[PDB]
Formats: sequence, C-alpha cells, structure tokens
Amino acid sequence: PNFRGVEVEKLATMKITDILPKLNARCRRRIGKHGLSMKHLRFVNKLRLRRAAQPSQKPKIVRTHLRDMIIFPEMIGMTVSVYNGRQFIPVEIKPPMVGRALREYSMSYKIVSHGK
Amino acid sequence: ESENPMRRIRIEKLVLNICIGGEGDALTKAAKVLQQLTDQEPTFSKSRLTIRGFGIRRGQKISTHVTVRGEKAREIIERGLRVKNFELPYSCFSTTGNFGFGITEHIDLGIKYDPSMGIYGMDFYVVLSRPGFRVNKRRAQQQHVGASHKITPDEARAWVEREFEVVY
Amino acid sequence: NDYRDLLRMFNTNIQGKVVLECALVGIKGIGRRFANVALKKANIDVHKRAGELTAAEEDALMKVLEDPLSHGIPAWMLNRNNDFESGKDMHILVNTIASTHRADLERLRKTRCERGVRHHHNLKVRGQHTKSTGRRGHVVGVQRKK
RNA sequence: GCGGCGCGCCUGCUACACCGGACCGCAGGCGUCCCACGGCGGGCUCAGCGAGGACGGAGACCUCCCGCGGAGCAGAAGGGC
Repeated sequence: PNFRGVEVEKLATMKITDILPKLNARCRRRIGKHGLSMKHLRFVNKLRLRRAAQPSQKPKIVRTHLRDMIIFPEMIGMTVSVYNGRQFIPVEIKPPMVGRALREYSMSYKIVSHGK
Repeated sequence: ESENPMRRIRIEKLVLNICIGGEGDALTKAAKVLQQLTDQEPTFSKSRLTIRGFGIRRGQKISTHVTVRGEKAREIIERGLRVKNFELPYSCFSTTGNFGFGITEHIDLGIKYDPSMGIYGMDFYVVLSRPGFRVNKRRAQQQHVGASHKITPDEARAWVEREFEVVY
Repeated sequence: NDYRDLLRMFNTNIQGKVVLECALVGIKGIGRRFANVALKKANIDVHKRAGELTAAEEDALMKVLEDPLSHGIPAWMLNRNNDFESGKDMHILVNTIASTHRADLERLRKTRCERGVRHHHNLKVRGQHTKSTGRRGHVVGVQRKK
C-alpha cells in the first residue's frame, strides 16, 4: 500500500518534483534531461485546477486525445479519458498506480475472443 | 443506574471456517494454516450429499473448523478487525447477537506467504455470550434462556463498539 | 575430507559435490540473485566441497546475505533497487521471491492495466509473439466461454 | 380361459367401530440384503423456520436460535420411536 517510501496521502499531496527522485529511468529522464511539451503541460492545468476545486461530483471527466503522458502524483483521485486508438477509456488513477505512463493502464487491444 | 455484573457480554467462542472442496490434498494444507494460528487441531467437517457444481460426493472432507475461546479468541479476532481496518458491515450482527466477517489471505493475518502453503481464504464468526447461559447447555436441568438475558444484535454491536472501537 | 553432504539451509538441500559457489545459486535458484558478482568471493572458499564448509563460514555467509549493503555489495547486484513499497533497496530471499511475485501480480490486478490483462489471460506480456511463434504448449490466445 | 396368477406370503383398503367375513376387485410389495445394517454401554439430536458470516449463488460449509419429529430406521405399506 505505501508507494516509493511515501504513504498514499503523503504522495498524494507531494509535488511532481518530490516523487521524481525515487522513480524508474523513463520517469526520471522524462523531466531529468527533458521536461514536458507545452500542449502536454497545458493539459495538466486543465484537470489539476479542477481536481483541487471539487464543488460536488465532478461534471468534467474530460476526453483527451493525449495518452502517453506520465501521470503526476497530484492527478490521483480523478478519471481521465486516456483515449485508446478509437474510444476514450475512463481511468481512475490509484495513488500506488502513479510513477508510470497512463499508456500502461489503457487497453487499445482486443483481450482475446479468437482461437478459431 | 448499574446493570447486574452478570449482564456483561463475553466472547464465548470464535469459529474458523474454510471450504476447499476436497481437491487432492488441499484440506490437509489448510490444516497446517489453522494449526499455527489457533495452536489447536482443526477438525475436518464432511460434505453432505453429492452435488454437481462443487466436487463434494457424500464423503469428501469439504471444510476444516476449530473453535477458539478466551485469550486466544481476543487476539485472533483483534487481528481480524485490524486487517478489516476496524470497519465491519452493519448487518453482520444477527438475531442471536452473533456476527462474522471475511478474511482474504491466510497470509494477511501475519502468516508468511509460502510456495509450499498456497493462499487459503478463511471466514470468521464470533459468538457473544452473557454470563449465565449454562442453562441452555448443561446435561442436567437443560432449559431455554430468558428473553432479557439473550444478547439482542443492538446490544452486541454496542459491546463490539466498546471492545474494539470499530465503525460500520 | 569431512565432505558432510546435505547441510541444508533455507529449507533447500545442497550437495557434497557442488562447489561452495554453485551451492547458493543452486539454493532452488529462487532466493539467490546470482552472476556470483559477490557470491564468487564473499568470505567463503572459491572451489571446495560445499558440505566441508564450516558452520562459522556458513553463518558469516548467512549474515552477508541478510545485510547485503553491510557486506559492501554494490546496490546494482541486488534485485529490488528502488522498491514501490517503502522505497528501500533490498535483496530478495527464497520465500519473499514468490510473496513479492504475488505482490507484483496482485498489485497488477488491483491496478488494472494492459500489463495485467496480459497475465490474467495468460498472454505473454511485452513480446507480442502470440501471433505465429509459440505453438509449443497451448499457452496462446485461445478463448471459448460460449 | 394359460393373455394374467389372490397357485405359498405380507401392508394398507374393500369391510358395513369385538373378531370372522367374498371377487382374474382396487393401491402396492415378497422369493432378497447386511458380521455390520448385529448385541450392549456411553455420548448425541434429526429433517429443517429464521438471522448471520472469504470466494459462495436454488444450492456445498460454519454459527447460534426456535426446533412434537415435520427426519432415518436395507427394501411394500401401515403402525412405532
């Protein structure tokens, strides 16, 4: 249940910079030698300011084409569309779930149903 | 404003139940899990009748149960409330003041997960008794207990709340 | 020679033939991240019968495995470098390997993901070779609920 | 009349409240089975009404509670426990 040395609430309130030092290579270099794009960066402040301003049950759950943006600890607690190549997949991010791409939790494939 | 001291509530006993069809040796494997926790030999209950959905065939051992009481009862049940985050569903209390909960993982109770011992889920049920209930079980003078002295579920939820500080 | 066959530790029998080194990577395999980077040396003899090894040498060996960092083994040899738990670098021993595997697989199920579906459905994960390569045994995408 | 066997035997009827009462009259069985399905002593309460409890639902287990027998006693049925 505890994630990367932080309890669920601590990591939830921890900044993106805080969880970044102890993380996987792709995650560390995502911002370490790189950063984020301006489109990717804007999307963060299109749910962030909504996740922190709940007036009741969320009326947003916005549908976003952007998919492989590594999820941020703060964005935990909300459902993101994580568009697969056709239809949006509603995804609620678990606090231990953070530290990996929103791509991993979204299914664009058929599970099985063949073998004929 | 004082209840008689016999009107207190005591955990008479705790039952421990598994239902591993019969498989090839699974019931024996659960015997190991029960033996360490209760320090007692679990007795193998038996299947009644033969059914299609499960593999019981009127003679396959289908379940293992041990009844634990006193100091052991408190600790084994306290384990069960911590692992159930001090939360229990409200309807679990029954008509005779008996309540139960479910325990995923024989390992979650602090037993080490083993390749040799596969995870076996068990379930619990704790029987609450008001001192003076012997009138129902003694070989001589066996007569039913009176209405007041029987634990009503509302009174027992209060004893569970007082005993473990649980919430529903 | 007091070869002393068996000398089992960690609930895993060893041999009077195995050299002191293969004896740990051969402790069920599970329980020893090997390549013998530190195993080759440790404090134990390089090439002798593994039963002959004295208990005191075995006990010091048990201690080096118990605290790898104290021995001076670099973190890269150890398996769990960052930990998704309390985030503390740790070695894996025999029982914890399959407990941690449950931790890795059951976490996968609770945090539903393509990497979990590619394990609950038993499809090989990552390779995407469930197309024309592994007729082998029938561990391939089949299906037939109705 | 050999199509049936009431040609030996048993249960419940028919049977007309002691008993005895007919019929190719009805509703059925018997020709076996079991050294435990026997004898005895001890313990025990059963089918189930509920109300609860990982998976677990018509349904499998484990709990209490109320449980006059509503259970099972090798097979016909009727007593009996």
